[PDB]
This record gives sequence, structure tokens and C-alpha cells, in this order.
Amino acid sequence: TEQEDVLAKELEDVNKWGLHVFRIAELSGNRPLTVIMHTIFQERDLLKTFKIPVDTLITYLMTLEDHYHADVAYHNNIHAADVVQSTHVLLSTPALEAVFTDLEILAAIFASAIHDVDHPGVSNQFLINTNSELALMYNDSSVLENHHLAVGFKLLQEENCDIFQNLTKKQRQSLRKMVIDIVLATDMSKHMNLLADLKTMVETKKVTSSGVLLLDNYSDRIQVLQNMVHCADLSNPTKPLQLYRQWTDRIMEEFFRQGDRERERGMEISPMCDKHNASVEKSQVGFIDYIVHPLWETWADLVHPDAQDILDTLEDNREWYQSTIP
Ligand SMILES: CCOC(=O)c1c(C)nn(-c2ccc(OC)cc2)c1C
Ligand SMILES: [Mg+2]
Ligand SMILES: [Zn+2]
Repeated sequence: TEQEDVLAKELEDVNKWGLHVFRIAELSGNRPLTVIMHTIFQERDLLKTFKIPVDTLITYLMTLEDHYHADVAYHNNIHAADVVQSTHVLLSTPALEAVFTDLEILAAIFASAIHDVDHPGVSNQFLINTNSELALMYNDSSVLENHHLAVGFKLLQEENCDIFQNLTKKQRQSLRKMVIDIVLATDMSKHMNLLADLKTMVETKKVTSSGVLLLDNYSDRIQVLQNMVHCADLSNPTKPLQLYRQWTDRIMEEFFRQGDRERERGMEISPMCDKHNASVEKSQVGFIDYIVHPLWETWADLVHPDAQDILDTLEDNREWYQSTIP
């Protein structure tokens, strides 16, 4: 079919920043996570390396994708597919050439795929404030992120879904630990501390004569992987403007729905969640200035000069959003 053909053509850009992820979601019948993960696993030769049966991978991916909510505007399967593909590009940065093992690459990609699974479209603070069952289960700490991990790992136990069946016990244990460490680091409450430690690493940075990073112990390696997936999660403002604007419309819809629930329950409405007192453009400039730019500038310093084009796009988009404010 022409549709299958156009999908294949779009997937040829899987190694590029700015992949048309929304078009892929449309052309695949709302299966961007499955088709992008499959494409990346084939590109990196991960099925052969880890002896993953192809039918098992597709079965797991479709099941995982089914556990992202189709009625959540932002934290859905499209976001998951986007974070996966963004991580995949960051792993190919010349400064990280041959730095991570195949197991570490597998961990970072799998963590990205599951990192928001079963997201209900409300924040950790909302779940805590409403005395939710999730906040009760997880003692108010990294409530969503613990849940995303539990669901992502539990789904491996469904029929023909154990993609790690042929890993050794030691490999399985190492991969599990890494995935947990990465997904827990996507909790925004940990952003300031992650960034501070990234800055410390940049200052004491050790590289070869070609600028390839030298990371020997687990502490430094996992820290770079955590910040990599965190950067991917917070990559929307560094993408081509047309994509960024669609991501902004989606998060604003999700936020406004949370604010509607807060308003009716008599709760104070969270920042950016009040559709009657919103300033979307000012919020984007604030988000870039206080969170996204500080993070990406630091990442760019770590892999200098490989992330220059990403930082340039971020600055271009900040300038555009600022121009929309009278
Ligand atoms: C266009 C997408 O970017 C956002 O506006 C955005 C996203 C995603 N997350 N947050 C965000 C919300 C709360 C928070 O505090 C926990 C940190 C970031 C913002 C502003
Ligand atoms: Mg999350
Ligand atoms: Zn996310």
C-alpha cells in the first residue's frame, strides 16, 4: 500500500533530530512506539545481539503501547516514541562513540520506551493532594515514576512478551538496575540535583584526543545515561518549531484538564493549569530560560561541539515564542 510505503520513507529519518513523529503515528494506525522501537532495534542490531525473537519484541511493544492512554493529550504513546527516538539520536553523538556497551544502550532505549506508561494525565503533586491510591502505595515519592517502572516490567511476564529471555541472569539484573535508575531520574523533583552533578562532571571532564568521553565507574556512566534520557524527555523546545508547537498544544490541553479537576474540587489550580488565566507564550519562554536551556547548555558542554545544532534550534524557538508576546 502507498501508506506502508510512505511510512517506510518517513522511518528513513530515524537517525535524525526532528523526525516527523506525528506523521508516523498517523501512518502506522497509532503505533508510533511499536514501529519506531522495532526500527531502532533493527538499526542497532539488538535482536541478533540479545537473541530477541522478532515476534516476542512486537508482542511486547504492542502490549506496552496499549498501556499508554489514547485519551491523554501529551503523556501518551507518541511522547514515548519521541523520547525513545531522541535518546537513540543522543546515543550516536560523536563524543559518546563506543562509550556505552550494548547492554547499556538497550537499557537506555527500553527505559525511554516505558518511562511514562499508564500515565493518567495528572501530576505527582495532584496525586498526593487528592489522597490517591498511587500516592498511598508509593509514600508520596516519585509516585508516577515508580508506577511507570512497575507496569513496564510487569508486562514482560505476559504471554510471549519476555524480550530479555535470552539474557544471562547477571545481564538481566544489571539491565533492571539501570532502567530503574534512569526512569526514577525523570521525576522533575530531581532535576536541580541531576543538573548540579552534570555540571560537576563537565568541570572535571576527561576525554581522548578526539574528544570522546572517558567514563569508567558505574556512578559516572549511569549519571550520563540519566541526564541523557532526561534531556530527551525535555527535548520538545529543541525540535523544529512545527513539532514544538504541536507538543505545546498537547501539554496545555492536558494541564488545563488537570486544572479543571482542581477547580471543581475546590483546590488551588496548579501553575499553567488554569485555562481562564493562562499565558502560554510567557510560560514557554520561562520554561526554556529556567529549565530547558540550563540543562541543554550543560549537555552541550559535555559533548562539545556535537549538540550545537540542537542548542541553536532551542535559541531560535525561544526567540520566536518571545516575539509572540506583545
Ligand atoms: C511544550 C512542553 O513543555 C512544557 O510546557 C512542559 C513540560 C513537558 N513539562 N513541564 C513541567 C511541568 C511541571 C514541572 O514541575 C514538576 C516541570 C516541568 C512544562 C512546563
Ligand atoms: Mg514522566
Ligand atoms: Zn516523559
